[PDB]
Amino acid sequence: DRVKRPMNAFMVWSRGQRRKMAQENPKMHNSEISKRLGAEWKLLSETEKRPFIDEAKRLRALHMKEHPDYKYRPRRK
Amino acid sequence: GAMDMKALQKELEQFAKLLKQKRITLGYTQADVGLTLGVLFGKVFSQTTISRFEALQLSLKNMSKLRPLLEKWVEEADNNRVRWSLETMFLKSPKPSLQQITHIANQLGLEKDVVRVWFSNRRQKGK
DNA sequence: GTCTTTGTCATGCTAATGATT
DNA sequence: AATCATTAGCATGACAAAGAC
Repeated sequence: DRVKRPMNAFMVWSRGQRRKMAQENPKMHNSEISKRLGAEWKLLSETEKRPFIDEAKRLRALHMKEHPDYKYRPRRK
Repeated sequence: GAMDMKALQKELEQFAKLLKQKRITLGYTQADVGLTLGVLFGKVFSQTTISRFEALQLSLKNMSKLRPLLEKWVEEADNNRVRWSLETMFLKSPKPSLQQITHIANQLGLEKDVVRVWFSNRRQKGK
């Protein structure tokens, strides 16, 4: 029921890559997958990132259509 | 007056909502908008002031000043330690001598301007 | 609920600038 | 050329995925 934030480029990409890295290394903690995905994403070229950048753009636009009155309201400590 | 106020307020609540919808359907971050104002007028704005414009948390005077630049954006898109030292001088001399100011600037590797401004900001902090 | 990452947006504090002297 | 109010950004932190713990 609560509206989540839309998924930025890295996080879109990181979904499919997380699944493959879990398959390749089935003991690896999600914490460690994350460090490795960070390192891999920093290395990707601008051309390699573009499909993921456009998917995040597309999901932000849809987020607005789905949730016209949405405001990001983070909880302060 | 009050009539000019209500009208200007409704105008901006309305433009800010257009600005947000347009930057989203065009795939721009707040950051991108600030940076791209910089490219098209040579005048960068930070992600922060774009967050505050869209949430109506800037002053109505501030919104009015920035709204033209942003309307042009919409158009084109469619086609410590140093502080410690300064505190201790403030305590001894709240309004400092011009000579004292220069001394502490070269002493801490700052220019005068920063130093004199620091003291003014600190004076205003008494409430 | 916590490890973990990048990117995006929100906010608290204060440096910097504008307005008016 | 010098105060006081106001504008503005830097640093920071939340939160989106995943699921083992």
